[PDB]
Amino acid sequence: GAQVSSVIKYFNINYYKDSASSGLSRQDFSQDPSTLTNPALMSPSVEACGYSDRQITIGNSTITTSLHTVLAYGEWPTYLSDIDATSVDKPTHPETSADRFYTLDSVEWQVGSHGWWWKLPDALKDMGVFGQNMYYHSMGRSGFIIHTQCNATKFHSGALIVAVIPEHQLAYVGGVKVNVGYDHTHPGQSGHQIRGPSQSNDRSGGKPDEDPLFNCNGTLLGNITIFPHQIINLRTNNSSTIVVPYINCVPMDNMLKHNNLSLVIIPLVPLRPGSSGINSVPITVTIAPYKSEFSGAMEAQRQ
Amino acid sequence: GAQVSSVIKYFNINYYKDSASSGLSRQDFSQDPSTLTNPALMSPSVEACGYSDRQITIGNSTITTSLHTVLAYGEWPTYLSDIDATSVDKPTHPETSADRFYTLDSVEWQVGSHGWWWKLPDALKDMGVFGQNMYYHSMGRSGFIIHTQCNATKFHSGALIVAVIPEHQLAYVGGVKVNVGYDHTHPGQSGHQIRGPSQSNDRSGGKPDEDPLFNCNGTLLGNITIFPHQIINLRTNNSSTIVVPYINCVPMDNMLKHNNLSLVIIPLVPLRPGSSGINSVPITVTIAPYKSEFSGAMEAQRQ
Amino acid sequence: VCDAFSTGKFLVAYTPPGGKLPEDRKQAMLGVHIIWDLGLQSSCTIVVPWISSGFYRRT
Repeated sequence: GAQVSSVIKYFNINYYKDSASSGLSRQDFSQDPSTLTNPALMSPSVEACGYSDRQITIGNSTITTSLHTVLAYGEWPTYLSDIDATSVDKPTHPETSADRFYTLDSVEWQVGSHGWWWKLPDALKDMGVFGQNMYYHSMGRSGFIIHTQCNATKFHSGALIVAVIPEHQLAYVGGVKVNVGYDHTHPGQSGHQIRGPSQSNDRSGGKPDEDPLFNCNGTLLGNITIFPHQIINLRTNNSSTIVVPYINCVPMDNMLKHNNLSLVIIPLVPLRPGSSGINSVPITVTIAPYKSEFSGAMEAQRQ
Repeated sequence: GAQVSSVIKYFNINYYKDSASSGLSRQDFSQDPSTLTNPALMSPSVEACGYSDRQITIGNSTITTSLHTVLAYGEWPTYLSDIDATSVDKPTHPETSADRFYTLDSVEWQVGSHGWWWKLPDALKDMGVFGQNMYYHSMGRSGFIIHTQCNATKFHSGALIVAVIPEHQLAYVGGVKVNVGYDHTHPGQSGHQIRGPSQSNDRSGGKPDEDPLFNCNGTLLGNITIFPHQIINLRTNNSSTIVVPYINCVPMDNMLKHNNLSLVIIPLVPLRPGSSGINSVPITVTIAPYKSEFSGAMEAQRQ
Repeated sequence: VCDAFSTGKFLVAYTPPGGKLPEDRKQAMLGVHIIWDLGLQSSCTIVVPWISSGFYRRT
């Protein structure tokens, strides 16, 4: 035919001469024989590979905290290099001017606050010379570093879930068949405050789902731990850091149309004041583009 | 005293022990002895040093013409490197996204048109991601490549002078003591059409001098050849190319306040149509930032 | 195709995927472009580069 170039041998044969005509895929061996965990999942500690790449400072802005950084999918961000790239055109590397920590508007964390989410790169579209390079380039890829920091006292209580969901596709707020609007899934830096669930939530213009339990996409919380995440417990730690590489099928995508990440912050346990009289605490998010690349320069896609 | 560490020897002595207390500076020799031209001036041919650096393409835009390129002050543009730099902070290099040919608004060249000038980097302030990096950075330095291209037929006639003046300081349009306004010396890409001289030219708000013969600064044309220049003669060549390094005392300056170059185009001999009926021809200018560096990132200095 | 005495300079600009059609020359020049000059005919050809997210483009 063809072939190709308790233990059972077999003659490898393609009867139809082709790959992909072949049957199902097993694990071969050349000689006789005679795995349990995947550390890439489970969100390693960024020391669980190496710490030489990291006191955290990218591009003229400083973070002082880094054994508790989670390295998403155990992969460190890196430039597209070659041989994985489509175009031969040399990408632009802004480096320290567009790779830096951008701190967003703080959000009050109250009793009854259901959650918040930010889409990335979208949140950064107006931020600095990163947000300029989005519009003037066809494509782009970036890794990010999300530093989420919420400080209360020893009298306060309550926990957050800080998760980064690749390709978080929102559900429409209910009923009929509608695509969520371009504007409601691209909120800007302000992100989206989850105000639901209720039967009274407005349904118009494709508004996204407001239910935090189903992750707005229809999958439970508590399974949200399969993504890169940290749990901020005000009894233990006040802050969070997550290092995400560039996750996508494509080497570079548009960055205006496609949001390849989501930063979701869910008050897993509510905020209870202690003997203190403080009913709400700010949550602040600081995003650093890291190892960002841009190609296909044009006129600003800005309207 | 001190010293320091037809032919007349002399004992080198600082009587006052210091440099700069020393007398005038001669040319020393260690042993007995027993120059006429400076090719850096006279605007070399860019082959007169080397042509390996150059069909001219910077950063995704192409020019096809390059032995007739003049290399200003016989120096090829290059990055600030080190040891000549003030700050240790690593500059940003936009490279092919902000280093590219930007073609400006064409200008009719007519009978009676006195001239035109553009200030640099200023002309490029709204152009692409070069004009974005100006505002988001404290300082910057760039070399430029000016390609001036005016095409007429064999029936037409007349010549232009395309000159690049470092630190071209305009004279106020007349009379009393006034600084020319910030706005009149920063025209944007449109540059400034020289409409004078006349006794009727408006004097207000610091308007610049309109007289092309005195170079608007009070120095004759025809001595304008001491700067890097080319003469476009419609009997001979239709275009021009000039490669300027970064000329300034400082390693990096603001780029919004300080215009360290001027592109001046003077109709040395008027435009006469031949048997043809074409009374005016467009002149087009194409500027390429080259080896540009930015440092001191901040919020956009844009108003 | 003109006579030998005519002369011209043309800007040939390719706007990548995702960009609008330029509507004016200052917005066309910011993409891939070449200056096609008569009296050369070495400058005629623009090579539309391959700029794409995916590896293939639908016909």
